[PDB]
Amino acid sequence: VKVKFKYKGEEKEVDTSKIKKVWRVGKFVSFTYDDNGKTGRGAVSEKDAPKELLDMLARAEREK
Amino acid sequence: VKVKFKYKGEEKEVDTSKIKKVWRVGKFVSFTYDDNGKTGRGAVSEKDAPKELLDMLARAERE
DNA sequence: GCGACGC
DNA sequence: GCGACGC
DNA sequence: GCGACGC
DNA sequence: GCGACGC
Repeated sequence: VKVKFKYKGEEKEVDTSKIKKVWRVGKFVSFTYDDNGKTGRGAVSEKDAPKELLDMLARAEREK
Repeated sequence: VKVKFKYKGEEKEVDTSKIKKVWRVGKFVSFTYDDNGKTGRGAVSEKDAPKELLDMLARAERE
């Protein structure tokens, strides 16, 4: 599963398996990911978020 | 529990796990914290402080 | 003023 | 030693 | 504001 | 070391 979002006008795509941290900011889902070793930031609206990312977020909010 | 504060125009947030000294100034809670490598300073009105910070304050004052 | 980093 | 958080 | 790597 | 995702 890949998340597609544009960040800084450029469109990006990220495999959910590389997502490291996930959190909610209003109506969007914010996250960090492992981009070939280095860590990047990405975000996507909650409505456009793959279900797998939403599961990740729910899991993150429950453990704290 | 994180502490939200505004410092030098910037809204910031810090975990209480990283807050060190805490003291009261009139009606606000002042504190220092680990800002990886250096100690930062933050402050929030008591009315807006989370319980955990106020608890740390009570502890500091009782010492 | 109240309490307590970076110059 | 002195300037730079909420009220 | 909201939460938490790119200049 | 400070600050630049949707509404």
